Amino acid sequence: MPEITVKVRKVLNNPLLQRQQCVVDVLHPGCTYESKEAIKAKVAQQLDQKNIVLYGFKTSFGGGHTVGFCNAYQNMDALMKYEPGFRKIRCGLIEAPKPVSRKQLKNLKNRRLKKRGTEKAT
Amino acid sequence: MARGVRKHLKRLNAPKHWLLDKMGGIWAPRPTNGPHGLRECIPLILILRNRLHYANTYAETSMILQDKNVLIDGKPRTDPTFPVGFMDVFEIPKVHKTFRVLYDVKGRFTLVPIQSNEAGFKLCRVQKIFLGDKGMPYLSTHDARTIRFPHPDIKTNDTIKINLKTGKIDEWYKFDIGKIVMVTGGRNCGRIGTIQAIDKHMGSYTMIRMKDTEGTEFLTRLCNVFVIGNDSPAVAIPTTKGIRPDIIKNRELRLRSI
Amino acid sequence: MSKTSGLYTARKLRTVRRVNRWADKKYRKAHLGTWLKANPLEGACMARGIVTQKIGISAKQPNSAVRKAVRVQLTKNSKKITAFVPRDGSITYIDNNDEVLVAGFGRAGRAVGDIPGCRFKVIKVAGIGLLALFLRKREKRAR
Amino acid sequence: PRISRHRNSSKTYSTPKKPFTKPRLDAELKLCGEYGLKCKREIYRARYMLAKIRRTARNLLTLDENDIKRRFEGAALLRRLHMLGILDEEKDQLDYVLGLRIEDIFKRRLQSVIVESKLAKSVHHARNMIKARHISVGGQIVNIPSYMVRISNTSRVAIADTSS
RNA sequence: AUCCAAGGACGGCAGCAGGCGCGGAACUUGCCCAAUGCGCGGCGCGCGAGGCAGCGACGGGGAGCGCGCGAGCGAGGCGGGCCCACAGCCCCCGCCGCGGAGCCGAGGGCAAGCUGGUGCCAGCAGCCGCGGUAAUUCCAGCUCGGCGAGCGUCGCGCG
RNA sequence: CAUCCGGUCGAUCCUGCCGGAGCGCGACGCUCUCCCCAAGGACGAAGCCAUGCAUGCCCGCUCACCGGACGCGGCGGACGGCUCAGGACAACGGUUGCACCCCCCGCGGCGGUCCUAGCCGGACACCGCUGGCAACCCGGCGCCAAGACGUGCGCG
Ligand SMILES: [Mg+2]
Repeated sequence: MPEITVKVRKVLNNPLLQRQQCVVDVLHPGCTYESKEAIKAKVAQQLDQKNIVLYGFKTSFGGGHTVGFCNAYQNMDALMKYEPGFRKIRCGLIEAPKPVSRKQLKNLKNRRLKKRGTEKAT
Repeated sequence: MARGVRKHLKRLNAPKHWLLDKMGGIWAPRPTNGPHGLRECIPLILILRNRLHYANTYAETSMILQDKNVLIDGKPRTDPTFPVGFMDVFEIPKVHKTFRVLYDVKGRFTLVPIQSNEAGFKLCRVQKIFLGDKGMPYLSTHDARTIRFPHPDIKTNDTIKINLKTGKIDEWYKFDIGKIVMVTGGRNCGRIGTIQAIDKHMGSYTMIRMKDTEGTEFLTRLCNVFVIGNDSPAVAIPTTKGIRPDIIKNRELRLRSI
Repeated sequence: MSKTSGLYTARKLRTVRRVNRWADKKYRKAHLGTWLKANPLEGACMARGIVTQKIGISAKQPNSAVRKAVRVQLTKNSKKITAFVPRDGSITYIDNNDEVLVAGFGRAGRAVGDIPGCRFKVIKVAGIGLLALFLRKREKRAR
Repeated sequence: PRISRHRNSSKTYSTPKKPFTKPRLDAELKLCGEYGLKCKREIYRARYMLAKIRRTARNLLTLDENDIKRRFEGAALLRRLHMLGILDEEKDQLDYVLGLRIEDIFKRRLQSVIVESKLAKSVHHARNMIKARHISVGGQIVNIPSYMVRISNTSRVAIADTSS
């Protein structure tokens, strides 16, 4: 097992969003890592294991070097407000309701606009 | 011919000194009317997102501004497209960062950090004196501000110091030979020098000849000559003192930094 | 000298060239407009027409041969032309009252070779290239 | 419109004006065999780059020595040529550039550098080895035969650690 | 041009897709506001602007159908990651492992020649010209040359 | 990145054209292993258009059903997107001016108004009852709100 050693680059404090900016690079010459999950512990050590987000992970030619981003929040509430939804859905933070086709929504909107007075029927 | 005013702005049609990537998108922010014009300003979002990097998107900047986290000349502004101009005060109390917006030698906007003692005022250029309603004397400036009942000793093209808290004039610097100035338009934006000559042509422009500290001499029209004190600057200026290096020295500096 | 050469004589030189560059046959043929109105293809690479008669044309004096050609009428003009199908034994693939595509020869609008007064070539019939039919790449069992 | 419209693009090579020329065919085949080139587009690319460098050198040479533009552009051009290893280090005059030739460009290809290091038996063997990703530059695997190695990386070319 | 329970009513794709006609000539009646912006607005909505995907040899760039006397690596398939608004794609990790070249030409210009047919016929030929019993030029086989995942033909512009 | 070659004669030198050799833009034809970028009904039809979508949002006004509906009101819809018919001292490009001009949002100021003011008046929309017409469309009666409308307290 080739030990994987990860760093922290470009540390910036963001009290406005209550988070820390972060560029994280991981060296795994030989084998690979485990779905970005083993990395959370190392990042937490270097800078709660459930208050970080990783999203921009790219593997270079040959697989020797992988570079990405991280976002560490001070509270779960802050992560709940300042955060796009799809990130929460990708993470195990919330559940995703079954999306509906926007075509049906447009059709319903046009149909309703067609009616007059009380059109809540359609 | 468009039937009304313009609300959009193509990215390729934006000012060069904003430094916007060609592939960022089709569109660029359109600044709203305010203290400064389109070509002598820079939107707030560009400073807050593409420079300081405290935000990564339009939405984050919108939240930050509508939560009241930036003060411009002592007044909170919630508009992401609010225009920021020359000799403006940029303070962020949440991180105790205070900046004054000035020009670099290359001809772009820069943030010079300042102190508490000098952040209670700003410098303004007076370019118009007129009589208003009831014959009351008035006076306007480069940041779209008007002051009633100015001192008769104040003339056009002068420079005025006003307290941020109260728009009251303290002292004024006259436009005269031997006064340090700063160029704010054209090929020589960001250069600092002292006035050596003044030549006027009836019915046309007035040309000002300035000499830099090192002996270099340059010319520009009076419409973009800003007085910044009496032989010594009144405010803190960038680390460099308005010296534009030649391409050779800039290349040497680049290689050294490489 | 023979040509004017004064420092203030640009107008005369411009006018002289403007008048005199109309004496070249090529320049006239290109920039005059008569050829475009007279060319049945109106400056197009090729045209589509209907064959109406299959005929054979003798060659010139020093040669001796009967070349196989067809008479065509262009859809978009309704005028008549003569187009020649060169490849051996390719007349039998062309049938009377058939849709064809007709292009030009190497020279712009002059006759080519010993074929007298012929300026067009057949390349496609019934939607299949003649060059492909001759090599047996495809078959015309739809007709 | 789509942002894809503002993407630039250009060609990289030139074809000879007279194609059927016996000495040219012989020389091109000779060079192809010597360096094991795939097709004749590579030679055209090399000629294109050489022409660009020569034109720049000509324009600079037409001017005076103490012209600021001449100094700036010549300095940049010489630095690039030296870093790339095409021109010998001991030459620092713009005149020497006009004497350069495509063979100097070829000698800096990856195949060549690994062959002169005795790391491959032949140019063809070098190409086959490069394709299979058994080679590396500065710890990074490079699988492009036409990749050009800079002088500073010449001693850093080795066999891939992970290759069998 | 449309509906009419014949008194009346109704329309303007040179907006995105799609259809007819025309022509030598030109794509899906797809998904989404996550990005760039605009409108309104305080913890957001909408936008065929715009983004993503599909067809796509207009076209541009990079690799390859072997090296060697034995080993090795591709494409491709089955799975796991990364990415993505959801999904592909690239890239990385594991087990099996589809190695496929055409288009033009061989008298000169212009690099590249051997039998069999036909007999100024059939046909070639941008120009010069060949073919009326060896056809170095037609039709076939062998061989050879040029460019090459591209090659050739037609029209236009520059040279 | 400063190039020529074949063709008038029994032979030769010229003028002079015909043809070849290169690049690019499109169409046709043969063929096609992998990856990246990428144009795409413009070419004397600005010809004709089924079908679906392309402009909404919300602070004010809730005795509506159990505050969400709906409606009044406000902002926006004059930007964006498509095409090149028409127009040849015009449009357009650079350079002046308005001491002959208009201008929403926004920023900064300024803010004195002649002759019931603990807060004025009447309506419409939604809605209830009664109805016309194939459809599209609306009629009459009736209680109710305003940052809606009207009147208007005031140092010219
Ligand atoms: Mg009164």
